Amino acid sequence: QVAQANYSKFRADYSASVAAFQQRIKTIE
Amino acid sequence: LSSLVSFYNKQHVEQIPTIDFNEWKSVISTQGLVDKVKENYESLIKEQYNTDAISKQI
Amino acid sequence: QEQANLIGLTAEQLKSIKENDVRARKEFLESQPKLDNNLKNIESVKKILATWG
Amino acid sequence: ENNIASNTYILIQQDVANMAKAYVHDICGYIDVANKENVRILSKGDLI
Repeated sequence: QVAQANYSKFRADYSASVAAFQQRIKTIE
Repeated sequence: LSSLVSFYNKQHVEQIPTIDFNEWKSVISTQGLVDKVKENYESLIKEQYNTDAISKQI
Repeated sequence: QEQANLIGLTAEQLKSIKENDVRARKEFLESQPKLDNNLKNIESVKKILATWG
Repeated sequence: ENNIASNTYILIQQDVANMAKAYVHDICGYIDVANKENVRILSKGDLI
């Protein structure tokens, strides 16, 4: 069951990092 | 640099075993012990890493 | 009565079990990583290892 | 022009010393992050 929690948390960090793309929009502004 | 990467990227696979408290509860155990271990064991299993907070600071 | 008569866990007998749990914790937390010894001399890394806990 | 020790502005990269050095000084700093988390989770309660 811990593996299920592992995969879920694993994808969370990915989405949180890709959010850095939003920071790029800050520079353009 | 390579060591830290291998250190962080080391994979852990040991087939975490499942605990059947009912089996131990039935065969033999000290009254209140098998149940006390289960309730305390389950409490810590709920705790998990907070990947979100770390994802932001880095 | 058989609950206690059959298994008469003494204070010291259960005490030894509790010490193993504590010993397992201290070993798990205090366990520091084993990387290149003579290369991890940075002020930051050594500071972390000292406060590893 | 203020915070880089170089004898010229004609920067020529022929080795990755300055690059890897700044990575080990950066990725290492974030060590103990998981062990620190284990302290909180494990110091929460005693299994016994």
